[PDB]
Amino acid sequence: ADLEDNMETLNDNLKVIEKADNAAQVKDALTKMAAAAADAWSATPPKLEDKSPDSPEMHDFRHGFWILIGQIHAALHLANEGKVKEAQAAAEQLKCTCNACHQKYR
Amino acid sequence: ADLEDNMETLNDNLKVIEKADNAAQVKDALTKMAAAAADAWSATPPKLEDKSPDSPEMHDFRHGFWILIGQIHAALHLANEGKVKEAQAAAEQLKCTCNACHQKYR
Amino acid sequence: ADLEDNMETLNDNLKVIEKADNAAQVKDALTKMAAAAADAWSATPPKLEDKSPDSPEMHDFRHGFWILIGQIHAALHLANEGKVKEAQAAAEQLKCTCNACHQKYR
Ligand code: HEC
Ligand code: HEC
Ligand code: HEC
Ligand SMILES: [Cl-]
Ligand SMILES: [Cl-]
Ligand SMILES: [Cl-]
Ligand code: NI
Ligand code: NI
Ligand code: NI
Ligand code: NI
Ligand code: NI
Repeated sequence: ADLEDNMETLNDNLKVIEKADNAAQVKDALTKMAAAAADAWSATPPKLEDKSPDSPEMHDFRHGFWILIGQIHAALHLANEGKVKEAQAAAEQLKCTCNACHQKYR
Repeated sequence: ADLEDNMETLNDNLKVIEKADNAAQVKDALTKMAAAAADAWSATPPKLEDKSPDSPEMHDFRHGFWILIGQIHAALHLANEGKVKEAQAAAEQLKCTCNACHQKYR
Repeated sequence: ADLEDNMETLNDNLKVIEKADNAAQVKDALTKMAAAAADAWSATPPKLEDKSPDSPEMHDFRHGFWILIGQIHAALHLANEGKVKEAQAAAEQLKCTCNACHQKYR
């Protein structure tokens, strides 16, 4: 999928996590976020279209998805342990990573 | 172990995963793959032997193992949940990463 | 927290893991290490204070925390399976990563 579609999936499922009651719901949403983030990681964003694929900016963009995916994985571990509110809090804190990448590259 | 020996371990255990019936077998193979990939990550491949250790090519080579290890870890999570066929499908899709690194650096 | 405080947390909890009897104790310590390492990852160490934030040295410093966090996560998986002595051995081997970063940047 393209970058915007993956971002819609990330955005939608963050809201699913916020409204969830139980860990199964949180885990299903995190799994979809993980897939969307993995697919977005291969994108070239509009503001970097000319940069060399070996450029520091493209490498940093990809590192942003590594951070997001790592945090999603941590939230998934919490969900697997049934720590719903802790998983929801980790997902809430993902937003810092979304915003940081957006400030540089969106 | 050297790079070729770790690649043999990766290759052999990918076939173990393909032929497996149950998650214990898949998990044992993925664990061996994770160890081989972690050990290969420190290798300098023949086609990069002269490049500076701080070079973009050596950094990219190592990022290739980060990708592989991340995907192995995801397959391991699926195996831990008893999703044998989903774990086998994730392992099958690892091959895209093996091939991509081979195209650049083997 | 600052870098030194996060390093104290890493150091203290490595000793907790060494003295632990059971996986709950090991897991609690690894969780604190993961949080300290994630927080240290954003630090600029004294010996790199002038370097550009886009510099290879700052990027390599951050990759050192990626390695540490990955190894902590592997030890946590072992602890989750109740493999206390294997988790303790993985944590013992973390020290190679602590030392390698210290040799370059401390
Ligand atoms: C590492 C980079 C990065 C991360 C992390 C990231 N984004 Fe984005 N996001 C972008 C870029 C680049 C765009 C602009 C896409 C475009 O203009 O085509 C974007 C666009 C969007 C959009 C607008 C989509 C549209 O229809 O135009 C939304 C919503 C969004 N992001 C939400 C999120 C959420 C939620 C997260 C995390 C949970 C997130 N983003 C994490 C890079 C990132
Ligand atoms: C990030 C880099 C990278 C990844 C990922 C990677 N390889 Fe390799 N692989 C290499 C390189 C480099 C060589 C060449 C080694 C040499 O010539 O000494 C190689 C060689 C091999 C060989 C030949 C071994 C021999 O005896 O000569 C096999 C088989 C192999 N890889 C299989 C795999 C499989 C299976 C995977 C994933 C499951 C994989 N590789 C992933 C870099 C990689
Ligand atoms: C990727 C880099 C990196 C890793 C990994 C790392 N350290 Fe450090 N560590 C540093 C740096 C840089 C300093 C120096 C901090 C300063 O001088 O302010 C330091 C300082 C320390 C100190 C001295 C703290 C003090 O009070 O002055 C201790 C103890 C320590 N590290 C232990 C550890 C342990 C234990 C680990 C792993 C389990 C570890 N470090 C992993 C970079 C790292
Ligand atoms: Cl795209
Ligand atoms: Cl080698
Ligand atoms: Cl600091
Ligand atoms: Ni896509
Ligand atoms: Ni070796
Ligand atoms: Ni990098
Ligand atoms: Ni801090
Ligand atoms: Ni995990």
